[PDB]
Amino acid sequence: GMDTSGKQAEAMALLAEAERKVKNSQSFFSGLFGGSSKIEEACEIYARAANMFKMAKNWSAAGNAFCQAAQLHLQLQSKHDAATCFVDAGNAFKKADPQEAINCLMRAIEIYTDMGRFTIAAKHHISIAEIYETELVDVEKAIAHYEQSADYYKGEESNSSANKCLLKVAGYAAQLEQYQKAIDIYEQVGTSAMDSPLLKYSAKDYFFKAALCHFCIDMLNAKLAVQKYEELFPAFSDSRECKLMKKLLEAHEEQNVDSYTESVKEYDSISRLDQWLTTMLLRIKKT
Amino acid sequence: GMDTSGKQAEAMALLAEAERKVKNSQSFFSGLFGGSSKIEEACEIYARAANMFKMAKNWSAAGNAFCQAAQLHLQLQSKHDAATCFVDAGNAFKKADPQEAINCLMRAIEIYTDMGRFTIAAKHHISIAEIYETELVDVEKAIAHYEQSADYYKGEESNSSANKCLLKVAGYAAQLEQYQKAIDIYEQVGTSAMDSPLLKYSAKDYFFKAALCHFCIDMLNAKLAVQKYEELFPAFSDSRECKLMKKLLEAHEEQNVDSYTESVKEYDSISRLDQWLTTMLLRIKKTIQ
Amino acid sequence: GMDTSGKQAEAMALLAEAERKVKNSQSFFSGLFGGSSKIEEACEIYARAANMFKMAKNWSAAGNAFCQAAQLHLQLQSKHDAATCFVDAGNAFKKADPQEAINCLMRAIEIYTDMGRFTIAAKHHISIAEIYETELVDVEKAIAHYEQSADYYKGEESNSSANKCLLKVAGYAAQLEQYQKAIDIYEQVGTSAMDSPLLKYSAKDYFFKAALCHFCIDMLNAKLAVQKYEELFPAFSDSRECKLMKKLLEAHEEQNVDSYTESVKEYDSISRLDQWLTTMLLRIKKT
Amino acid sequence: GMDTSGKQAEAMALLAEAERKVKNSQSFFSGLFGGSSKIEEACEIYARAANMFKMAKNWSAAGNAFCQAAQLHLQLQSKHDAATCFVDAGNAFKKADPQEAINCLMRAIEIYTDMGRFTIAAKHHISIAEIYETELVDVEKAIAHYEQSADYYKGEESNSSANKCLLKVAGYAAQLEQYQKAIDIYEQVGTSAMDSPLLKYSAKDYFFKAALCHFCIDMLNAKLAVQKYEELFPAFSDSRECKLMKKLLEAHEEQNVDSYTESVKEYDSISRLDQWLTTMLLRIKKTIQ
Amino acid sequence: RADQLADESLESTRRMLQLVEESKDAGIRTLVMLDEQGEQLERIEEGMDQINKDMKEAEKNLTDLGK
Amino acid sequence: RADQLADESLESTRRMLQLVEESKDAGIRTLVMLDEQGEQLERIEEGMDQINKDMKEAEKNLTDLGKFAG
Amino acid sequence: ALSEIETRHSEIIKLENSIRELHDMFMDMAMLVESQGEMIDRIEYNVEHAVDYVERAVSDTKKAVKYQS
Amino acid sequence: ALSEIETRHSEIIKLENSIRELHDMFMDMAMLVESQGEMIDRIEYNVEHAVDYVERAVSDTKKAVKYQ
Repeated sequence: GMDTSGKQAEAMALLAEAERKVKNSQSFFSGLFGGSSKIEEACEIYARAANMFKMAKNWSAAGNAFCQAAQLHLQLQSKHDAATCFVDAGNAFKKADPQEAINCLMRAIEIYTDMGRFTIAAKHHISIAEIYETELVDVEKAIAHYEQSADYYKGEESNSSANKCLLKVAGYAAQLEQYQKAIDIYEQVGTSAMDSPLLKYSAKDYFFKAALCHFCIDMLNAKLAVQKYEELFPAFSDSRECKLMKKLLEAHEEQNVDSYTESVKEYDSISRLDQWLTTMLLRIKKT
Repeated sequence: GMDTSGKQAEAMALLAEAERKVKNSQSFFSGLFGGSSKIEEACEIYARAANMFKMAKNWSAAGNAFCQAAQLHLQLQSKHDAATCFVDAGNAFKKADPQEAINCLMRAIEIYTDMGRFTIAAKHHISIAEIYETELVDVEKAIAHYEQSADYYKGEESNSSANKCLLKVAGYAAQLEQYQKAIDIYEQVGTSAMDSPLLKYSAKDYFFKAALCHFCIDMLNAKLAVQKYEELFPAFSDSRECKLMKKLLEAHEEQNVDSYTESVKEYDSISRLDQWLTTMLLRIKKTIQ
Repeated sequence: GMDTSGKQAEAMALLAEAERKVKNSQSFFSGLFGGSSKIEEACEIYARAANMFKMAKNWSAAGNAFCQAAQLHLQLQSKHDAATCFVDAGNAFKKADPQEAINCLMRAIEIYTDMGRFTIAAKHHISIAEIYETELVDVEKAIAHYEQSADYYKGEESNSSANKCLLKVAGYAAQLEQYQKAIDIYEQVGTSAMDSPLLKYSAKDYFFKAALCHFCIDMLNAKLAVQKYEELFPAFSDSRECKLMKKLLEAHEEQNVDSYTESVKEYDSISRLDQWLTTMLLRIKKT
Repeated sequence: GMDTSGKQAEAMALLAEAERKVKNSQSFFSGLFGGSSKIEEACEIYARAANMFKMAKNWSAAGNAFCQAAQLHLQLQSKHDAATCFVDAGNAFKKADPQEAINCLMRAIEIYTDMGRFTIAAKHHISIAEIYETELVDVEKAIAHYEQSADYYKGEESNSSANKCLLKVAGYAAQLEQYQKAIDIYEQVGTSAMDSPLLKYSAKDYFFKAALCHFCIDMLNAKLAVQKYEELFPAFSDSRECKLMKKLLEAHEEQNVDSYTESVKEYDSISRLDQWLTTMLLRIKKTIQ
Repeated sequence: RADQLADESLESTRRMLQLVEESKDAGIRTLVMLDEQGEQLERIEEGMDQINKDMKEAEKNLTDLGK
Repeated sequence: RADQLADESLESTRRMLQLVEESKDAGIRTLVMLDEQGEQLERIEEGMDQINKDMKEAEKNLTDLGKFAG
Repeated sequence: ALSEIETRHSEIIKLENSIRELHDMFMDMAMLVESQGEMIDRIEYNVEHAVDYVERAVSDTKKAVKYQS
Repeated sequence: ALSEIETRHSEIIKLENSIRELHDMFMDMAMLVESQGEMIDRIEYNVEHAVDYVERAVSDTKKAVKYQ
């Protein structure tokens, strides 16, 4: 309330002093050649002004201030502080208008990968992909960014990080009526989860999904895949999932639609499903 | 104990030494103009005396020395060190005199938020709220501090902390303050967890709280909101709380207090109460006429 | 290995040329007065020879080297380095002969307290207390060390560590039959967790133990104490522990050993007991 | 790939520049003086080329560049940048061709153990062991490396990781080595966690494998071992896995294949026999006579 | 022999009781450890922040003085 | 009285199944969560030790150089 | 024999209490784990920043102050 | 009634299996958490030592500059 109003008043004041600063500092460099200290101090003026803009609940102007400071600082032939300014501007633009946030974050990733550090590049890429997913619909860019992030993580031996990104990519790929990539990623991660002392318990789940997606093509291939997986994983038959898959196969063989639906409904009753599985099952039933 | 007595004696000695040091420094600045060292080693004497004194189990004078040292240090254009000394002095005064601790902590928070750090400011705000409510009996200031902390946290997408703070604020407001704020906060937070990996079977309780508050307002609003939630979130249909709420609604409809009493008794028998639901249920029962 | 022990001999030769380095202080530092850095490199060669000894599994020699290097280095300067050397010597002495480790750790404690780094000092106090427990037999000194550590920890609001330390102190004191202290500590820790959502479920156990200690001294007051606990915590009676204690105390009204014996055996028939509880019951129930 | 095509083009450019920089090095060691800084800039450009190569998917060239840069760097009386570059080269060689990775990691380990940091050396040792077992078909060197890692860890008081290291090494040795070491390590580890009240809920399994190891040699000493175990640990006698032992030994005394087979098959229920234990049971069965 | 089946059900109930209570008791202490972890994390974060600020201000002041 | 037998039995089976499955899922996901923080702590330790070495050696060399100047 | 099934009712109610407690325990362990991770990420960010800045500043200043002579 | 008791037999088997699984899950969790705690302790030690060292470093360096 009043705090914000006063902050914005002195904010306009400080910005006026900052434009005065920049103009008279270039003038003083021309007429006296004082060096570059005045440029630096002007940079901290921009920084503190942007901080208090953020204090004042006006994000767009804060992002503009951060971007201006970053560009002047990199014009001063120093990178990392400029990097921090750009990433701060992107975080500010996250809410409200995020489009230019994409460009700035890309610039930050560009400089980071130019230096040679990779993990933060992966973090920024996943953030950008999250922005596209949450606010836009061009899922193709999301696929590209997630794949790049997974590549970076897996290249740096961060095995755990890569799996999450690959799973997200596989889910979205299966969403857009493409099945080869989903099959490959699911089976690869499932096999890589075979010997994990901790993850072994969950290793079944991924395999199950694969079979389901693999069933979208035909029936005999699905049987071959499921029996192959059962051979590769002897304990797979213990869980109810194999029972359910076998029921689905046998029912769909003999056009027993009602029993198929009732078995699905019973499995739902014992444990409910999500949108993804329900949608896939319904799409399967369509034939 | 010998340690306490000796520490107090040498602490008085060090304080007198520092006082004479500062007066002689005022003298020497004109006399010799040595710069600013005199004051800084005077500050070091103050800090060492303060830490040994706090080790000596005596508190108030320790925080007083911390405040004096930080004041003289900030006199020399050094801010962050004085701010850390302020924070330490507040932690010391916490057990001596709340008012001075609150003042110094507010000073530290303002200087920090001027610096540009928000998370530390939010942490200090939470500490201020906790001390304000735990021993001193007042809520409104606590609500304001918690709200500011949540705002600062959300400023840097620290979602979990802001969630917790807002939940506490909503609970406190519902207890004493009016209900609209509670409605909005509880409903928003609850419906911001329907999609997730572990935070998926917890949310239920939040909606239940909201329903009770709605019911506290009026019966028609109660039923309308219950239907709204029923449609919006399918799983709430099959919650035990849902059947409990329906039974309570239909019992209160006909003015048969025995049904309400037996229902609440059975609910309590199955699972233990929380001391917050019981008060609301008693208040509801108070208006059966 | 064996020739690394030969280079342990050559590291005693390193110590011999270090003896020549102190012979520098004896006569040659008159012309090398500025060779304080020469003293520093003498300390460095001391340190790396000591590390060679550590690799050689000669614990006594390694501790000798550490203590000598610390003594030479603590020339009223670089105190924290001397503290690191002293704590390293104490860790080395931990195995084999640990007595002098206590003195060295005490000196390090004094240095840190002069500095004011309380957490490290308290951790080292815990270390000396546990070595007292596991190697020597004195317990009262362990009690004093634990008390001092708990005070230091509680100074800076690190409550949980202080609570566990006080719990151990209470257990030892109860073994030493000074029940007032044990009951005080147990009650404090019990009724200081009732209303936080993370430690909420422990309370039962603490109360139960407190009851027993109370029940040891004045059985008549035990009923009032348990009633006070029950009223303070409504959900205490539901737990099995309160029921068992009620059965024991009510049975004791009549002299029937069989009843309590069967009760305790039945309770043990659901979970095993510990030395502490079993010993306390055996001692107390004798009269 | 156009991206990778331009990446490799600029990689070749930087390689030409680095060749000109080694020409600079030879002209500044024999032709000029103070090239140490010039060859330091050469090292900087080499590190740039190596990192960008790593980004280019050409792993072998990246490793070669890292190794060349490190070996050149070693000559400037500097050891830590040496370590870093050697470790980076080893990580690069991990994939593709790992053989020289072992040598470079050994060099780095030597440097570190010369310096004095032990934990990092032990971590690199365990990495060497894991890569050697996963991709190289040989196990005895794995035993040696795990042994050294265990020595280092238990020397520095980090008991926990040491415990697992020793456990794995002993378990593996059981498969292809005399069982005495297995018995010793298993017995040692059992009691060394029997006390702490969390990790100790599991030692049953360790004593169980120890019993299997004793049994695989002879029966009588196995009976003695099991009776001693239950004497020391009263709560392992009235257990679950435990009885499998009494029924199995009683059956084996009578030389009756059917009962032993049905008993192990029975035990299967509610816990799938794993790869190791199964092999053990088959091995003991094969020599019933 | 359905009564023997009921007796098997009763012993299964006994096993359920033991396993459930055992898991409960272990988990409680799991919680206490995960609380201690969170307590330590705040202190390490604060130390990191203080070191960062001190290093930054000191190095920049020295660099400015060098000019 | 078999009616309430059947009613309590169906109630027991349904509740037991749902509770058991919920516990299983919650646990499994916590397990899979822990590994990330494991390796994160690994990385932070690596960075911290690198910082320690670099700063220590820099300062000691700089004190030596300052002594040379002085 | 019916008192036996009454005892069965008692023990199943005991199971009810235990299982409900277990469920709530897991629900309350979850958020703590999550918040721990949320602190770890930030501390990682800051430490990386600190190391990078220290390295570059010290290196550049050292080369400058050593070569200007 | 017979089918009901057969279903309850299936239920008892399933409950046994699930309980057992939870039992193993918990023990593993415990172990891993303890390891994490130990590593946290060591890193905290190192960080605090670095803090002290750098503080006294800056102090001495600024005093040396003052000497100049």
